[PDB]
Amino acid sequence: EFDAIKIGLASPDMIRSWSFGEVKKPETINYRTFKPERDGLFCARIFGPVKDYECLCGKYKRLKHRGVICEKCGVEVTQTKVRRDRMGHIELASPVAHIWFLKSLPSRIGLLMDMPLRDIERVLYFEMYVVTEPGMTDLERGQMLTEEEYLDRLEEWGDEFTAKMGAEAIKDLLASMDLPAEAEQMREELDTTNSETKRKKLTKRLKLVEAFVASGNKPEWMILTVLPVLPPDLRPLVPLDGGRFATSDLNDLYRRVINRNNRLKRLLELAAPDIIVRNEKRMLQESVDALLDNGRRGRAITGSNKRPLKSLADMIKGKQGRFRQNLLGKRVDYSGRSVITVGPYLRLHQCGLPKKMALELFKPFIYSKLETRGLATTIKAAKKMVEREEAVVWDILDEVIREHPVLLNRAPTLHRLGIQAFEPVLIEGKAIQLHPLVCAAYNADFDGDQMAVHVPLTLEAQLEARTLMMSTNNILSPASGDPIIVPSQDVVLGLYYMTREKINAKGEGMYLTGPAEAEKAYRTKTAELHARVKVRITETIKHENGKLTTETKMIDTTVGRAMLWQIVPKGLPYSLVNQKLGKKQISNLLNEAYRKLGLKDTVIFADQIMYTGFAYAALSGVSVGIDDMVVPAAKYTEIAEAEEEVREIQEQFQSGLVTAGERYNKVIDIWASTNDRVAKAMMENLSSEQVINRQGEQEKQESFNSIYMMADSGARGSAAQIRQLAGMRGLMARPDGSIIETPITANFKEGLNVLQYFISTHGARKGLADTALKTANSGYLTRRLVDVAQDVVVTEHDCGTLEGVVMTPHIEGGDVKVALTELALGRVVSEDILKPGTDEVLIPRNTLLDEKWCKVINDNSVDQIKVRSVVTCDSDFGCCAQCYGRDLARGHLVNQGEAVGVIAAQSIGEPGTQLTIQAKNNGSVKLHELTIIDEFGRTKEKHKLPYLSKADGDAVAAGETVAGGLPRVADLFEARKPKEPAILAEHSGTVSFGKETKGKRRLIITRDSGDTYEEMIPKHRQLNVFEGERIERGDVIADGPESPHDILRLRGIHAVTTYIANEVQEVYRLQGVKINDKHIETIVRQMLRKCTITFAGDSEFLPGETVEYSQVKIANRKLVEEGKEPARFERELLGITKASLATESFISAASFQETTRVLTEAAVSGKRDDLRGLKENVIVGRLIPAGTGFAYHQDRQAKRAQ
Amino acid sequence: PGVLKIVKVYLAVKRRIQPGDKMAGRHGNKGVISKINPVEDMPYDENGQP
Amino acid sequence: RTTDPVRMYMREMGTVELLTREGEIDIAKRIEDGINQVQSAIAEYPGTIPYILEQFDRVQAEELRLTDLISGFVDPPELAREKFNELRGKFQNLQLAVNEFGRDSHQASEASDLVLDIFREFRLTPKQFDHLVETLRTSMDRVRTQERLVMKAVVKKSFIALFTGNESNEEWLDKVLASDKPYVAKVREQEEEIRRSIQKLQMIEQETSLSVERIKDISHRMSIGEAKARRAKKEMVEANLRLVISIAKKYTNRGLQFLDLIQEGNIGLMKAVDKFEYRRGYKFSTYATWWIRQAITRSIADQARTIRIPVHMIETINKLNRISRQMLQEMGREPLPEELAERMQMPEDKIRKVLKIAKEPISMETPIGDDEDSHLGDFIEDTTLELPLDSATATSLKAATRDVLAGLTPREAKVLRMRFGIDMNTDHTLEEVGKQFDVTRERIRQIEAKALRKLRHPSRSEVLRSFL
Ligand SMILES: [Mg+2]
Ligand SMILES: [Zn+2]
Ligand SMILES: [Zn+2]
Repeated sequence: EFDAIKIGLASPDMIRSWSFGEVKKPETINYRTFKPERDGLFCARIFGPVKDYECLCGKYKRLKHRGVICEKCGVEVTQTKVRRDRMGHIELASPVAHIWFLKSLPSRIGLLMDMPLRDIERVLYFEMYVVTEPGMTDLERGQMLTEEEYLDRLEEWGDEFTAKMGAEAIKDLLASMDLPAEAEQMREELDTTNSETKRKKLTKRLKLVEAFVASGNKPEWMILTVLPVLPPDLRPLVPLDGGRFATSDLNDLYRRVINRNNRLKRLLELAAPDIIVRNEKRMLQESVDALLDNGRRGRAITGSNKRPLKSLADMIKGKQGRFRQNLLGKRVDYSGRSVITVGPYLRLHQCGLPKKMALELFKPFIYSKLETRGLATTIKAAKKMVEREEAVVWDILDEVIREHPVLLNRAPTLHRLGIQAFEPVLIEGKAIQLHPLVCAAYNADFDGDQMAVHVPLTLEAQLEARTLMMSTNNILSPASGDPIIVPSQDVVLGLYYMTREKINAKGEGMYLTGPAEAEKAYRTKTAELHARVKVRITETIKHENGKLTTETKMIDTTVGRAMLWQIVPKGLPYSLVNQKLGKKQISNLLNEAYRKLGLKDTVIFADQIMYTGFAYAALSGVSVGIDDMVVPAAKYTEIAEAEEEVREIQEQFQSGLVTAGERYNKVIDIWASTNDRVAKAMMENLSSEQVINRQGEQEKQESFNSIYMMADSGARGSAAQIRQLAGMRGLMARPDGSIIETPITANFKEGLNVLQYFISTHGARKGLADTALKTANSGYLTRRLVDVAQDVVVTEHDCGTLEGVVMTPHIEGGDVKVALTELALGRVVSEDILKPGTDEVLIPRNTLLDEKWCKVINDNSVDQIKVRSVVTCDSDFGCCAQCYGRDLARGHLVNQGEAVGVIAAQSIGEPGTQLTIQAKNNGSVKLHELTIIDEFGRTKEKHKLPYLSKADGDAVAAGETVAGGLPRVADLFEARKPKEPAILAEHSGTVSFGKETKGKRRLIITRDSGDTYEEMIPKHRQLNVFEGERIERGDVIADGPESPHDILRLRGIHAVTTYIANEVQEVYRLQGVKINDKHIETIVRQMLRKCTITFAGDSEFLPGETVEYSQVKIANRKLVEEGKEPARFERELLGITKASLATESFISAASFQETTRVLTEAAVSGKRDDLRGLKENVIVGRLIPAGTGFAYHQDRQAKRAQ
Repeated sequence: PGVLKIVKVYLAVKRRIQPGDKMAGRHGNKGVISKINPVEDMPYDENGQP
Repeated sequence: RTTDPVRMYMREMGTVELLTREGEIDIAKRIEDGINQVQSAIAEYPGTIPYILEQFDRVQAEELRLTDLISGFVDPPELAREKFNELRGKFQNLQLAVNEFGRDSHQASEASDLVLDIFREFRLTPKQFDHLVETLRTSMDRVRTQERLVMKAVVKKSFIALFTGNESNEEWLDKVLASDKPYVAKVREQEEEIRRSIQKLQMIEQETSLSVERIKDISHRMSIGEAKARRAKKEMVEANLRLVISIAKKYTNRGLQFLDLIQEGNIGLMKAVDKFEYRRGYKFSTYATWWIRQAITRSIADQARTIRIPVHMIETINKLNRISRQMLQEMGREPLPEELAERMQMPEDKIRKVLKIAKEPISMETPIGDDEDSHLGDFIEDTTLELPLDSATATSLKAATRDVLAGLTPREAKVLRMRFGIDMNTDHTLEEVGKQFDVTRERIRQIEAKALRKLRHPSRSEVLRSFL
């Protein structure tokens, strides 16, 4: 129907064209008949009939008289809905300036005729005069003339000059302007001037003027003469209950405007004194400003409820505005909500739906089937049977539900696994039964959480739910690729208890033919579940090439592992089960099952793991008791010794040997070592036991305590919680952050006294308050990230570029933090990977790194590899498949046309709630910086080189010495300059000293061309350079934190990309969160969209402005093919907030935030939004250019190419 | 004003405990009932008390 | 320095000082003699006295209201007849001495002055006064248009030389014909426009044939009088703006803002200045107070409610509230609609009707709960909407009716469809169905009867039964 949305200024002719009539009087409805009166705010002639196909006077009161206007009443007989589309207008007695065009800084009326806003507003509130037509006088345009000064001017000239006052004066000043010649005045003035402030103001005003000339808008339209009036149902006046009425504040604002305009017309008729007319015009301006944007021009007008009125702007903007409350998030039909319980009998693709919800949601489908099988003759009969809850309705429901997926959602939806499609199984009760294995994806636990239920209707929606949104297809985390269906809690406890080893158990040493024999033995109460036996295991290995090699050997194991081998699918080793299985071991089982078997085997295996774990956790009888917390006998002795030593240091403070701070920092260490020793003693006592073997000897065994098993299995619990259970609670922090000297020496088993409980509450309250504020901040950060990265879609398969990013293992000292295999898993190479010390092409170009090539790259020991990145992608819009690489949630290469930016934003923002020279390796050493390389090509250690046991190439053996996370992530993503930026060397050259002028220090750099560039340096800076030394570009001048801007300016794109990537990944990795670097790279690519032109070249760009980088690529490519000289640019780094408000489309920018200035700029410049993004297509209600809707848009583009 | 008659009806409903209802102790141990188990299926002691 | 219009209006009001009472009387006499000047000016026009005295002729026969026509008499039909007949007599002297004794004769001027002096002792209705002013205003207008047209045609010094006496004479055109300047060709081409110029105004200028020289100077006295009077009333209104503010003081928080009350008080003040008489010996303050309070109260009644209530019902509501207040004070409880009826001597049913008048509507933005995110506007349902079930039922009913009508004879189906308007753009009586076929009233009536008996049979009605 439509392809774009234009925005511009509304001329009075256009406003009159929109309107169906003129509103003249402020009356709304009659107080007796409750009927619209004539020419009022609800007039039936202007806006349309109140009742469908009727009229006010009742003369034409049926459909036969459509399109016929009554002579008695003037109302066109049509539907009532036309009242939500018909507009009106008010002919203002005097022109009124637009409030947005005047106080949306910068003012576009002040900056179009070169006059300050104080002067302009002095003219609008009718305080001074301004000359329009100087004529043949000494005055010029825009001169202030005070009232008395204007009397003198009238005395000595009189009729020669016109010096008007008010909005009319602004209107005819803008009338007298000639934009072409005035822009040429800019053009000739810019070259002559030298000051930077004047030049910047001049180019701002030139940009505005050129926008006016290009858009076709006239400055005359800047000031309103005809005021449009909104349709009445958009500002309804309706009877709530029993004669009480509900209205909208727009009615009050329009009533004020109409009343004051009528008063102005009456005053003009009566030839009133000038003061009264002037005051009336002032109130007309105030009322129109309050109608358009209340609370901006002055004090907000308040209603009878002592609350400010809501204007047009206040309801097109804000969180509670139209955009974010009704156009991006909508209440929907065919929806339900209920408490969630646990269904341990369900499968991954099944969810338990109550029959009441199924009956209410699937009602039209039930009607359809009842009519098609003829049980109900018509819809009324079908409704009667459905309401009566007849027997056959349930069979019809179980036939409609049979293969119809349903979408389950939980609030908040932090990532895309928060909405999933399931096949419904109909159940009694009122609670939704959820499969346990998906709870971790929902962050859902059954203490009262509720979930929402959505029924897709069209065939395309059902196919999308079954193919993309099924829980079976969603088993890998899109953030990292790790499985998300890993078992937890009861399953892990059961599998751990089943896979444990007990010494001298019943049936030890028996020989078993296989897993079935072991099951038979345990069911017959012959061999205990933890009895060591020898079992004949048949085992199939599925090699990387597809070889299926079967083998059969006798393995020493337990009965439990033999049974668990029954559910393990063929193709996996027995070494994956022949060990005690904690959370990590089961996660590895699922990971390897997915890697070597696929998805179907993995989902069946996950289900069977869940059932086996539940069954054996039930049969185990794990119970927590009061004798399970074994408090060590060494705790009391350690407390006594700590008290004695604290008293010793207490009688040593009076000796003056120590200070108060030293006493504090020594008592803290005394107690913080007593705590560690008590914890270690408790762990040693709790994790071991002494048993009697078959021979009769006393042998040490790992303990079977309930709390120890809970902690060691990884089900739920950790060492710190045990230490607070049976050891010492420890030192605590005061509400200011200080640590109380006397710790809590009692645990929860023996209880605390009053003071200890008070101190504990001091920290509990902080934890809760910080959780709440953390949730708020993480939500805001995720929203900003989505709004910056919403336009990144994989649009091509290959951009045909040669650039890439190098990657090496991450080293932060003498140990590896993360290997190259983890970094490069799933990234397409950029250049051929040569064998170390050889010209052999081990890995060719344009290959995707799976686990097979990861094993290859680990075995052949290569350190640095070049791979493609999203930041280096050359795609004009979005990215290409090869530069992104592997889709983490699918395991294969990224498909064409999926939103990778939204995935990146969700992956980065989801873990926000969780966010708070000795030599050891043999090898050689080298200088780069300092590196220590092992025997192979891997560089094991990396250390900085300050301004020396061994020289370069000297072999070194072991032991030979040479000698607020979330605020940080937000700070990095908004590119905030640090408090004390570290100065960098702008140009390569020799340092030379200048003159220490008053205030601060100066330096100079001498370039290779003889240029002397002056550098401003604060006095407190600890300079790290010496005169006579040639420093390189980007070298550190003063030590300190580095802003991303100067890294981008003086080092490059790759440098800033790496800087942001690892300085966000350090925050994530410190907390234990795994996020792939492609997401941060995508955000960085969106953060580097802008460039400033420096050389005009043969392009039309004027140097000194910001433009999008893709536009410059297109222009430069065209100019190169034409042969004319290209354009030269500088690439700029913008924060995730500025970049979003600087998008080409104004609808997305308006929907994000800062609506007033976005709309003002768009209207003044006359922009066109081509609807080429996710958010604009969501707002307008058409298919998004991503996923299933990608190809469709492509065809439209093809239809727009021809 | 405007109303001629008001009739007020009190309805008493006996709500039984069912899956989905929230049950709790006095130590922060909340929960949602997942199943109403038959008596013969639940654990019992030596004297036979389930 | 300030952004509040109220304080700015206060500043511009404070610049005008409060003049003394002697100054107030001086302004009053300034308006009085300005009115006398404009009154005597419009007298010097040969149609004013006829119109005044044909109005007198109409009112003497009591065809028009006597009180409305005459505002009063100044003392420097008991007495009005005397003055009207005296004006009759000096008009008889005048329109006889106007031409018989010559226009330029000093006796004619003296008789005109006598008539002026006699009429001066009259104060008349403002409506007819305005009529008299604009009657001469239109004449001035078209003669100005003629001279501006001849200016546009010719573009001078010679015209100004004969602008004293020959600006409206044939002699000017004759002498223009006598000119032989190099540009007499262009004014010759403009002579055709002149022939469309000086004929146009020459049917009105002879209506007041003396005033040809004198239209311009009578308009000169017109401008003098109007400017003088408007200056005087401007000064008085600007002086008493402070009284306007003091009066508007006690009407705040009544649904209308302060500045609107001030402006309505300004309207009242201008009305009071228009009809103020200092010869009462009475201060302005009281008369101004009455008029300003009237304007403020009327505007509050007319513009302080979303659903407008007329002034009289507003007074009824105010009296309702006041008497409820008195009865609550007297008897300690809130008055009931029974007891409140007898003290106001107005029926109980109308007391209730006034009580059930809708109050000020509640905004759709009001916070429903303690939270600021829930508003009244989200809890209001669209009741005019049609349910999708009803639309499906309507479509099914149309289909079933079509299927049933398919089981009848073509003529019978046609008569049923035409007399109940199905699948057509209108409904029809049996006359139209009779005319469309070759068939009469009773025939069509009984074909419809036969159709309804056919469809009342149970065999072809089970489907339609489910639609009820
Ligand atoms: Mg919960
Ligand atoms: Zn009508
Ligand atoms: Zn690419």
